[PDB]
Amino acid sequence: KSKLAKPIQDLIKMIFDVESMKKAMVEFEIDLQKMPLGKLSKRQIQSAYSILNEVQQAVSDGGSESQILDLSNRFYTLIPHDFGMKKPPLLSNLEYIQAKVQMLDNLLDIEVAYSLLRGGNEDGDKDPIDINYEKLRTDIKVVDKDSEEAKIIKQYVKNTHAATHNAYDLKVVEIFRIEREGESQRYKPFKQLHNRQLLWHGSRTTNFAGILSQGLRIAPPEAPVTGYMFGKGIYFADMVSKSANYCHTSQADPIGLILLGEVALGNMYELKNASHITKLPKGKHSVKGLGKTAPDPTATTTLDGVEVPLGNGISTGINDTCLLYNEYIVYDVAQVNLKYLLKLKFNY
Repeated sequence: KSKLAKPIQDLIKMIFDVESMKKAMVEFEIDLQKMPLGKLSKRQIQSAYSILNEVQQAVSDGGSESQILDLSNRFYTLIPHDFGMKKPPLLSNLEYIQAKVQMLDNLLDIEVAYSLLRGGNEDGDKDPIDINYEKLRTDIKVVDKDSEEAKIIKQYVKNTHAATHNAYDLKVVEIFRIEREGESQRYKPFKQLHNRQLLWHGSRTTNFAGILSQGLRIAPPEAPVTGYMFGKGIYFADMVSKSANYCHTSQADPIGLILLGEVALGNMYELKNASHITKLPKGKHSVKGLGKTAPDPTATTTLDGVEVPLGNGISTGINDTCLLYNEYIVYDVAQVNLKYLLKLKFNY
């Protein structure tokens, strides 16, 4: 049997669930008959990114309709889609292209999960749960519900759950302390920075084997800079509500996973509207898209010398901004150190 605590076992079973991986692909409208989980490859995904990059540019610079049709055919041939009884939409609309770029971001992590799942499971002295855990190369521990870490984290969830997101309640089922192999080491240089905060990062449960094994990462080179609001960076939030949305849960699937990461913000380049940032101005370490709501800064606390914006949602002075919520973006994979993993239950 498994030597791991029950909560960690259920966590492993959940992130490595094959049916969840298929459900995700079905939702992205992929044809599972022509494109099964086993056909997915990194190279395929990178080629798909490049095609989306070229089509994005053709739409913007007014390229021949023939070029756009051509690129759409090549995209749909590389990644078979099932539109049912309807005609396949052309990649001639910027929003649909972004939606496709996001799909590929998710497929990248699904590919990692499946490859791990079909990898080295031959050992007999170990339980299957234990073998897959080890594949994650991440030390996972259960945080005591009565401790201060927990209280502080639970307060953070409760208070940053806005008023417009009261379309659901949030219950913290379990909090795990995570530590990815060698992540503390690559993050060390950034402990020298100021404005280090404990921020939220939400994702589909199907992305976690990849997130836990490869850590949060930046879109590959091929991905268009336009497929993302503030360029190719790692995105975080200070309201659980905003992150809780990228979880993709519902009444039929209420359990979600969410990450609390330490991010070395340093000097923030404050923006009120989207910008396809390629480079950061000298002296700046991150980007902060301004929002109309944010936690009350008077209530901010610290946890192991890290700022925790656990304050109640209170409108910010600014109003000429487009974001409802704050958005933090770092462009260096070494500026974040994942700390906790929460298992959340949405009550609609």
